[PDB]
Amino acid sequence: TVEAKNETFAPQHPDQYLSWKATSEQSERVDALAEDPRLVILWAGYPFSRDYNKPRGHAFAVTDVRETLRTGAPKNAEDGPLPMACWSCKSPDVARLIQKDGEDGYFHGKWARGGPEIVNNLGCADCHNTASPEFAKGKPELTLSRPYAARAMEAIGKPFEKAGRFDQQSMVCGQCHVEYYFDGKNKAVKFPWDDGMKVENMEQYYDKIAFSDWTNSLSKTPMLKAQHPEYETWTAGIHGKNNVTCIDCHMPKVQNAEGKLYTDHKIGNPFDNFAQTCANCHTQDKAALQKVVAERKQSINDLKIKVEDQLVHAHFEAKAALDAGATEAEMKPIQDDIRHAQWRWDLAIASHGIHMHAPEEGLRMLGTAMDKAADARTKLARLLATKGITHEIQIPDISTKEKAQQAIGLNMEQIKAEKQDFIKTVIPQWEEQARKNGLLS
Amino acid sequence: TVEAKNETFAPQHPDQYLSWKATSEQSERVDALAEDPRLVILWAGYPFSRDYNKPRGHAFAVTDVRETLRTGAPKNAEDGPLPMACWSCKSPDVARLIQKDGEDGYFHGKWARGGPEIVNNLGCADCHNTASPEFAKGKPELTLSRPYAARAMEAIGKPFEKAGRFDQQSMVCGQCHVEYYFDGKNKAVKFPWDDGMKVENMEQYYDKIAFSDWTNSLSKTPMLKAQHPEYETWTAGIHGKNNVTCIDCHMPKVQNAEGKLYTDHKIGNPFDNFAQTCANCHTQDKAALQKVVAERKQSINDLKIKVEDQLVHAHFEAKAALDAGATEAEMKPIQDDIRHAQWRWDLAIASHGIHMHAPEEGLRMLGTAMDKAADARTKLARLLATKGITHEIQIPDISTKEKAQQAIGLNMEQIKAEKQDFIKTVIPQWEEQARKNGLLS
Ligand code: HEC
Ligand code: HEC
Ligand code: HEC
Ligand code: HEC
Ligand code: HEC
Ligand code: HEC
Ligand code: HEC
Ligand code: HEC
Ligand code: HEC
Ligand code: HEC
Ligand SMILES: [Ca+2]
Ligand SMILES: [Ca+2]
Ligand SMILES: [Eu+2]
Ligand SMILES: [Eu+2]
Ligand SMILES: [Eu+2]
Ligand SMILES: [Eu+2]
Repeated sequence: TVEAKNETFAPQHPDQYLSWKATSEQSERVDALAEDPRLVILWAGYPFSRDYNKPRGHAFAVTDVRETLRTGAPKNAEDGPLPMACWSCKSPDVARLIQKDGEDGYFHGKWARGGPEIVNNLGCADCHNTASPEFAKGKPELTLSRPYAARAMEAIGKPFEKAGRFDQQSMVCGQCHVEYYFDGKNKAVKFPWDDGMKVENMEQYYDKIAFSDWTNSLSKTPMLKAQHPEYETWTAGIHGKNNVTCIDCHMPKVQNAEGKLYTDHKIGNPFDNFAQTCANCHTQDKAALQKVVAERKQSINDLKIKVEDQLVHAHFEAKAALDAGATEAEMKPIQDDIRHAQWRWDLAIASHGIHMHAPEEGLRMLGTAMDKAADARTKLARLLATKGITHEIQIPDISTKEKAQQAIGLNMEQIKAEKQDFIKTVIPQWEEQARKNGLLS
Repeated sequence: TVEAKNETFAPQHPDQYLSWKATSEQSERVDALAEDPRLVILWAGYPFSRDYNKPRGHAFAVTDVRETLRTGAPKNAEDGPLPMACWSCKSPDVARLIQKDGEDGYFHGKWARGGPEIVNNLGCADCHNTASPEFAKGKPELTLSRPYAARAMEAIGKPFEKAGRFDQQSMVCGQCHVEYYFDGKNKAVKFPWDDGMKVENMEQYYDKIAFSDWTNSLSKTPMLKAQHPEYETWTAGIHGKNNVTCIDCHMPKVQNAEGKLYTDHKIGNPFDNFAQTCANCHTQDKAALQKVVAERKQSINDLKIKVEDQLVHAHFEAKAALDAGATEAEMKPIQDDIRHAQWRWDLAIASHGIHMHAPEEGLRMLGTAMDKAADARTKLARLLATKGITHEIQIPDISTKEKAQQAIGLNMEQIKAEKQDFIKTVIPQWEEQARKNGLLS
């Protein structure tokens, strides 16, 4: 009884439907690797070294997961680099399939397999029990449509159904806006929250089960990859501590033309509606609050770049150590420190809202990353010396995304042409198939 | 015109006099070197490595300066390690001498010279223009009694005489609760604020004038010492941004037994009268707000320790490089990085209020400290390698203050013995002379 076809709800709920549709205006797709080429080096050997953009409107989730280089150019339903779990946070079709096929059945297999199944935009059935008769009557009926997210909330001692209204509001965002990994043979989404949500809890969690996301191809370090941990870091910041929910800033209550209050579904930058967001709680003016936020943004940016630069040198120094014949046992304590430094850095800055949601926590994490990078490069200098190398390791030119991608052995020309071909030809086929099966309108 | 004998004011201003006197209740003198022996290593060759306690009541300023190991046991008025400037932030006799002898005449000579002249407790004339007829009438007539504090406020574009009431409130505290250095042959107190009050502004300021406070005796680094930068960090934090003044929290308006409002002069922990401090602006209860502050205290302490462990290794590694024949030119780039690393650290945590006044800026500075610490230690491992050393440098046992002070070659037993003799012998002579001269009731 999951209804992925969002337009079904438009006549009944035009205020929400129309503002939900309006994230298509948040259309700028900003190239983060271009802005920061050092990312290409840290993520060397991982699909993030190919294509990483800043988040844009919910309306683009499906297009973005289709179009990113990270998903590649699969040639059949069992091909392509990535698994079914990549659709999970993109489309209400995920809730449809989890319902139709069960959770294990949904996760089974490759991302390509879901192409003709997962076609509706991130929407109503992701956050709402749209089956409930109270929903047509205009009550939200908030629900967790994703059982892995429900299990995670229970893991942190906050089961959804026993939570109050205000906790639930943030929990629906917390279905997607979290750090996750792929667990088990089927690569199911799991939130690493069993020992809590602090960078130190997750770090020890991942070490205890010996998990790695990929091996950095320069340093050979078994690495952990952080993703957008908004729920975890918001929980850590002063706003979250005061139960200022994601919704208080992100989905303000606004009035339609006839003066009726509804929830603004145009999920974006809270500053775009300051009067209905921050102004509900703060007497300071818009420019004053923007300036403070911009300053924490810059403070974080400056320290993040320092840590990234240490991390670039460390990877290249570990590369030189390997090139000078370092063995696995020689490298292991170095790679442990790289893994930890980089885990701490990535969780600190993988949420683009960290300077707003929990700037102290972001800054703290970057300091603890820095501590491990120092340990890595110090160990590395001693290892290099034992191989008879006592000079500074030179780094190749990485002044642009293109040079850094080339520096790590990526043929971007081919990766892009194959991708371009996949987008022009396969997508239109997936949409046609979806329509013929009445999955798409 | 300065009246340094505070009790002169007890009849006219009893509510303020009696609460001012009550800082004598705040009497615990907590040994900060015992709590953190790494400080002895960082400060090796400087008096802070001998004796450093946490702040206590204003009532003890004079006592503490007399009794600390840092001022030693001068045998006469031309003796002892420190200058007149050490009196400057302890007593209203400072304001008396500056008026009497001029600011140059006050600064000339040794701390010992001022013993029999600087005898009254930190008090009314330090913050108030008590010579004004308006003062007898109960008006505050706040003033800057310290000309070097007045130049600093003008240097940051905030001349006191033009500042509104509420800016002036924190400026009185900013006569003392700042980072400073000793300038010129006479060792005059100066706030290094010409280029701004940010750690980066001050670092570049001290480098441009080629200033150091001392040479670390292990690494031979020309160091910068930070002191309690409350004014600077308060300005950088969210309260200062909102002109929540030092007074809003530390000197709240309270009622006497007859219901007359007055400024509470018992300057201490704002949480002791939570109902008239935080509760004036916040709805959260005391335990919740104490919990947040304690959490930031812990965050910063955790990171602070990591930085200090890296610095401890850096100084001993530098020691090892020197002992292996490193030249001045070889040491120079490493000492720059230790000097900068340690400056950023010390400025981050030399104010014991940092986790309250500006925890994000504290955490930010510690991360920039760690960036340089990583440079210093990577450099050192390479340089040590050129001397044929490729093993990690072992550190002596510094698990207690006493062990750390032994390791840096302090004869604590003789230092303490000489100091205790001085306290019991010279202080009463000073008091007797002051009384005889009408300076001390
Ligand atoms: C697809 C276009 C839809 C439609 C038809 C609706 N929504 Fe949402 N919604 C979400 C949240 C967090 C709230 C507020 C919850 C609360 O106040 O406790 C709402 C609110 C609603 C309502 C209730 C009426 C109102 O405006 O308050 C209705 C009828 C409604 N919405 C319809 C969360 C989400 C999403 C999270 C990412 C998604 C996507 C949607 N909603 C999508 C839709
Ligand atoms: C809209 C995007 C904003 C912005 C820019 C800010 N807020 Fe809030 N805020 C709220 C509460 C309860 C606090 C704790 C202080 C208190 O007890 O009053 C804050 C704190 C802040 C800060 C300072 C904290 C920091 O991160 O350093 C800043 C810069 C800030 N806020 C900006 C409460 C609310 C709301 C209540 C429902 C809402 C809405 C907002 N804030 C929105 C915003
Ligand atoms: C000349 C080098 C000295 C010496 C020997 C001392 N002072 Fe100060 N002092 C100032 C402030 C604001 C405090 C409280 C805040 C804090 O310590 O973080 C102190 C405290 C002390 C103490 C007690 C604590 C300790 O270190 O054990 C002692 C013994 C002490 N001082 C000695 C302010 C200032 C200044 C304001 C510009 C100046 C100058 C000095 N102090 C100088 C010295
Ligand atoms: C999975 C079904 C999601 C849920 C539930 C929520 N969000 Fe989301 N969000 C998701 C994705 C995959 C993206 C990126 C989309 C793209 O193609 O780039 C986003 C994006 C945002 C943004 C950025 C918007 C922009 O930059 O223009 C914001 C501020 C945001 N999301 C907030 C947000 C809130 C508050 C949520 C709970 C009401 C929420 N999201 C839920 C995936 C999912
Ligand atoms: C939730 C549990 C997710 C899983 C599993 C995956 N993604 Fe996602 N994605 C999620 C959110 C909340 C956001 C927006 C916030 C942000 O910081 O990015 C995104 C965004 C994307 C994007 C657009 C931004 C970009 O990186 O270019 C893409 C292309 C993307 N996601 C792809 C993608 C892939 C390939 C996944 C499987 C590894 C995947 N996502 C999983 C939430 C979640
Ligand atoms: C105000 C108290 C907020 C709360 C609570 C939440 N968010 Fe937020 N977020 C807020 C602002 C003002 C900004 C913009 C920062 C800026 O420099 O303008 C953001 C940013 C995000 C982002 C990054 C989006 C992007 O860069 O594309 C995301 C994904 C986001 N916010 C999501 C989010 C979630 C899921 C929240 C609850 C866990 C949440 N925010 C709370 C303001 C506030
Ligand atoms: C700085 C550490 C101070 C010292 C030492 C003393 N006073 Fe004070 N006083 C100070 C401030 C910052 C204020 C508040 C000014 C404002 O704008 O509100 C005051 C206030 C007074 C007043 C005014 C009446 C009142 O608000 O209580 C008086 C008469 C006064 N103070 C007297 C006084 C006496 C007698 C002192 C020594 C025993 C003394 N003050 C010390 C700052 C400081
Ligand atoms: C020099 C004349 C000062 C002025 C003016 C102010 N403060 Fe101060 N303070 C000063 C010293 C030398 C000390 C340490 C005293 C000691 O012997 O340890 C302090 C201490 C404080 C404290 C700590 C109190 C305690 O720990 O019990 C606080 C909270 C404090 N000072 C705050 C403060 C405020 C708000 C001021 C302006 C009203 C102020 N101080 C002025 C030196 C001087
Ligand atoms: C509340 C918004 C404050 C303002 C503004 C200022 N101070 Fe403060 N300070 C505050 C608290 C609650 C505390 C104690 C923190 C804790 O862990 O309980 C402090 C601490 C200090 C200290 C350290 C005192 C000590 O450890 O002995 C000092 C010296 C101090 N505060 C001084 C000070 C100055 C000079 C300020 C204006 C520049 C200032 N504070 C503002 C609360 C608040
Ligand atoms: C007004 C004269 C205040 C007094 C007294 C105290 N606080 Fe405050 N606080 C005030 C403002 C205007 C703000 C900015 C947020 C806002 O409401 O606009 C704050 C902020 C805080 C915070 C959050 C920021 C942070 O430091 O992480 C905390 C934790 C806080 N305040 C605590 C606190 C305590 C413990 C106080 C007494 C010692 C206190 N505040 C006094 C205004 C004022
Ligand atoms: Ca992850
Ligand atoms: Ca100094
Ligand atoms: Eu965006
Ligand atoms: Eu104290
Ligand atoms: Eu408030
Ligand atoms: Eu804050």
